[PDB]
Amino acid sequence: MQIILLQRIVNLGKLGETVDVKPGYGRNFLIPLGKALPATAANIEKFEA
RNA sequence: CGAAAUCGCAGUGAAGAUGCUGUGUACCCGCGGCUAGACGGAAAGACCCCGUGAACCUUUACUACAGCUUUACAUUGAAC
Repeated sequence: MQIILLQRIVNLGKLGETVDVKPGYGRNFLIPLGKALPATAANIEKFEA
């Protein structure tokens, strides 16, 4: 899963950087608890703006 | 229950004859009894054998399946 970081978290990357995570990690923790967003054009534009 | 003008004996005969041979006996027809025979009636023998027949049962017969169980992947992630 390609995902944009919404905050610093260890061993993955910086704020706003796009990482690849395991689908379970991305789907069950980060996105539901508001630490990242799915990697789409409409979300990268939202974050950059 | 094929139809009968439906006797005994010794033989003969698909090998135990009311029906064939020889012979003996016997006038025609009932009624009351009897069950020696009509291999009597009844049930396409269940005993036995056969059929590349059936069924159900058993098992360390064959081949399978349910169920149980093992591991690989997915649901399934993070850190040391």
